[PDB]
Amino acid sequence: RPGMMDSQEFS
Amino acid sequence: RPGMMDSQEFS
Amino acid sequence: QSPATISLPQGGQFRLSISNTDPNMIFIPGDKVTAITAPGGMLADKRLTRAGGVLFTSVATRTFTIFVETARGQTFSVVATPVKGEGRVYRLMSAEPPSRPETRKWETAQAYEKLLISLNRAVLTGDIPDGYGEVKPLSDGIRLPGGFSVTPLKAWAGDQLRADRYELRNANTWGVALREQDFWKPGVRAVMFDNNAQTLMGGGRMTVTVIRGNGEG
Amino acid sequence: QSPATISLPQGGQFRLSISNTDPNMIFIPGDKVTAITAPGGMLADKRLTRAGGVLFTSVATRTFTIFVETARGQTFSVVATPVKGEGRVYRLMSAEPPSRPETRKWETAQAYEKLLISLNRAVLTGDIPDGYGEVKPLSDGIRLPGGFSVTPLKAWAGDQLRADRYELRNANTWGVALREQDFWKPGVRAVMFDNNAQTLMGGGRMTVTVIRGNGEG
Amino acid sequence: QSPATISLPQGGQFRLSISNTDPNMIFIPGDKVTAITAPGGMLADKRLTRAGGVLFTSVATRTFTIFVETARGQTFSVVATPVKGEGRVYRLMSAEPPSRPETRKWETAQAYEKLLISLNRAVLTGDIPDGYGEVKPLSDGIRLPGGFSVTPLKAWAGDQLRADRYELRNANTWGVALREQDFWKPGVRAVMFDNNAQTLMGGGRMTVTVIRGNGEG
Amino acid sequence: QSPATISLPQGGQFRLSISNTDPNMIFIPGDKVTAITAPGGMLADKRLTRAGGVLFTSVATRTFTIFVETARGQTFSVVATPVKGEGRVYRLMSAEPPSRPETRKWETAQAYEKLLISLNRAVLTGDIPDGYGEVKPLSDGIRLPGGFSVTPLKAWAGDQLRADRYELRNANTWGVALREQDFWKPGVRAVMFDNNAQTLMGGGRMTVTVIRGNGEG
Amino acid sequence: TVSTTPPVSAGVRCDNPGTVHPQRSRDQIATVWIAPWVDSDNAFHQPGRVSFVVSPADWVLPARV
Amino acid sequence: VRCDNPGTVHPQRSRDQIATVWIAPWVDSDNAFHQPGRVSFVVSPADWVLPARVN
Amino acid sequence: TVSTTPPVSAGVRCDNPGTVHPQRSRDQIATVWIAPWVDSDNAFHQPGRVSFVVSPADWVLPARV
Repeated sequence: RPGMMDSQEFS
Repeated sequence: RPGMMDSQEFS
Repeated sequence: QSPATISLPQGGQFRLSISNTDPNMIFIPGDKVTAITAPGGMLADKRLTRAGGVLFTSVATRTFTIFVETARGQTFSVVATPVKGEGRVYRLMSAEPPSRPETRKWETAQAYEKLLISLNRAVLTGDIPDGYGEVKPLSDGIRLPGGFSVTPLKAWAGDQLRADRYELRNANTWGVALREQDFWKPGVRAVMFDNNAQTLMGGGRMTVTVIRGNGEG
Repeated sequence: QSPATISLPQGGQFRLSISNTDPNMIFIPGDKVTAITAPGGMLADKRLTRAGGVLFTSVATRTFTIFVETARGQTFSVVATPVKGEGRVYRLMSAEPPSRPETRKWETAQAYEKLLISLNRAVLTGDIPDGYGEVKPLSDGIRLPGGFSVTPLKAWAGDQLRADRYELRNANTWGVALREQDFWKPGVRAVMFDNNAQTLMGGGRMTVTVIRGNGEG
Repeated sequence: QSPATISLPQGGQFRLSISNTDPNMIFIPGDKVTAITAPGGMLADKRLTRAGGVLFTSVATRTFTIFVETARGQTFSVVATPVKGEGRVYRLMSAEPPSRPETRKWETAQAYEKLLISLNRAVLTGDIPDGYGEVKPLSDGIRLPGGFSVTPLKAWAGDQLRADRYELRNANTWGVALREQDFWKPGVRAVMFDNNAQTLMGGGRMTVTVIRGNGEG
Repeated sequence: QSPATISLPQGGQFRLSISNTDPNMIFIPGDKVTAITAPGGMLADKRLTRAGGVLFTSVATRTFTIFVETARGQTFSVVATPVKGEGRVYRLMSAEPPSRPETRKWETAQAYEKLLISLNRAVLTGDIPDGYGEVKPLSDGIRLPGGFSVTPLKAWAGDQLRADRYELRNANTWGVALREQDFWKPGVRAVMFDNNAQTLMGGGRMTVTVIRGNGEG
Repeated sequence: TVSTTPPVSAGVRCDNPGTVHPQRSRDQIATVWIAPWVDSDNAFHQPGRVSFVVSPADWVLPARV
Repeated sequence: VRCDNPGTVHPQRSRDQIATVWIAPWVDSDNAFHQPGRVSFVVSPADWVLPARVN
Repeated sequence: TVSTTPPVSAGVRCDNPGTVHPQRSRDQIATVWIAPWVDSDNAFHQPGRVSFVVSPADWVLPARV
């Protein structure tokens, strides 16, 4: 998975 | 995928 | 020892060191961070904290850019260079404040004090409150210092307080100084000099409003 | 650091620099980005934020063209050159005011002089009306009379009205008395001085809020 | 850097370069493209965009003709020669405008200002509005500058405003200049010189309408 | 480039040039094409547009005859010579006004002088009635008196009335005073001058709207 | 009944009060000055002079010499 | 030299535009001949012209 | 009807009572001294002088020389 991102969406 | 573009329509 | 307060503009980039072995914390006073984005596989763990706070732990050994978005549509960028050492806390702050909240006076005054104030104001305006009605001025309601002469003018009375206005006249032909405490008579609640003038000269004719107690006990 | 503002028209194309390893963001001051299109196999990942911006990551190495599209009806093309570095933030300022039929209803519902007053109080305090959005200031929008120079600061536009703030500097050694009328240019509709000033001494720094018809003339 | 605005006639042919590697965009201000036709197997992908827009990507290496049809029965032709490079945006425009929209004044004036205006107009016409009825002219309603003599003529009054007309007479035998502000009396709302003449000479007999406040408070 | 207008009667046959690789279009200014017929195996593909035109592609090499047919009742034949090149646009102008029974109802429903006024205001402003359609102007439609020359510009026809615009040029050095009546030819029904003109100086450029009976005489 | 706007003008080559190119007349403009006033939101208004048209225009056949 | 006055302007109120058509002889439905005559209409109405200057 | 606050001021280059930069007037402050008193929880209060605004401010067109 290159160029991929990681995003947590806090409630 | 020739001439295919990435068109992401966001909601 | 103290959080590193950093006021960067919206969309601002601030390069700051973070620790690669210990958790780091970023918090915005008055704002709650909603989301945090970083290159994939750089920040291993991210946790929400009481109020607006992000505790992140990164095992990476390369500089990377991390975006934080708060709950009032603010987005800030940070360039983080991991380094061996203590975890670092950062107080993110807005550059130019968007709005100014006018804080209302929370203070409330005593009921009796308000009652005296309202009546004095109404008499001064000349509007007489519903309960109040006109009657005879009291013949002697105040102490007369230094040759002053008092002539009854007007009065109104009501269920719990009564008001009298007298015109002061100065026969002294001297420079006198007014202190409302001089005009005290056993039984007075307040004295108002309609013209807020400290010194009366000869023929200084200030009118003073005194509220005593109707139904005095 | 601060975001880079470029101000392209609806026909604008700007050669900017995009990053590779860490993500990038382009946001509209006043509009919500809804779609973004690039050559197939060029953008690795894209995400839409709550504020209304777009976070994208480009892993390719060839220069490519990206189109961004907003909700009010707008389209701006940017040409990105993939370079190794940290993420970059761009502020895509409109440059030609967008169409906002919802704003026009509020604009026209009320009276006119009132509307002028409101839009001006807001510019003074900073509480910008909900419908209004930040647009590029007009480079030459008012008459400059006899020795003043101007620089632009901020601009807000709805549908039928605009709003500009112009920093005036007096080059002339002699102080010049100024009257609002001097500044009238065809198409302006109100000129108001923040610090009410009969005259402006040399080296003056006075801002003046001028509003114009949107698209008129 | 800026869209290539091209105003070609209906059924017009415009030869323009397009990019064979990057998407190109054609948009018509005020119109929404409905369909796009090209030789089969030339344009690989075609996508609608916010408002009226076509983003097309062509892998072809030969010049070809492409027809675009909008939503108001407009059809334009374009001869496209693909070339390596940046995607190109084109602003298609009509040649001679078909219709002219007369934009109504959106501006609305304050209620009080309208009330003064309507009454003045009605008095001038001589029609007297339903609420209004005739009464006695006020003996002195205006300031008389420079020897002017005023004779009461007519008046009408109503619930919230009243009107009086007086005939001015000039005994000065000098050239005078009228300014409606001279005829101000504490309590006047408006003054109208029926004949819009700046200067009255000797025996300049302009009639002026003044609306004061009936039920003045 | 602009579309080529040929103006064939209902019996007209015109030798034009058709393209091979890229598609072509023939459209009627005022009518909707409904059918198109060519020798079998000559037209590769055909499509009808929303505006009312016809897009066709011819892959053959031999010269062939095509018939196009419209909805109001019309038929025009064109002879196409297949040549390698870009697509071509042709404006098949009527040349003999079509029959429109729906238009006649609106034409006859109202009064006559009113109808003349309406059709003329429209010609002046450009808001052509819905039923009216563009037809070839009459080459010789008005009397030219003593030295004027005319050229035709535009023409609109319904069922019982026509409308023409003629550009008048004064060859004579001396300025000639003109009266509408001079222009009357048998079969005209109103002559109106756009710029109301008592006289026309030499080198004059004045257009005159003249209407005639459709098919009369 | 329809209005009849023009009284016969002062009384190739036909002397007709009718059939003369008609012109339109001039509208009448009247100016009212509003006294300075204040409003509920406590704004003080200094308008100036407002000009309005009391009478619309009417047709006229020119006098013929 | 100092003065405090709003910039006064004079109303313009441009006139109308008239176009006259001449009607050629015609016979009506009920058979009454109509000899040549004319009808006049206002192409573009009148209107206030926004000032170019305020001095 | 709307209020009309300013009586015409004492009566480039136009002498107008109107169109002059308006200033606002001054509020009126009045002081009342409260007599020392006691309350239900048996606290003795010595307030001092309380100042209140009897009249709000109003608009004014300066006199023109």
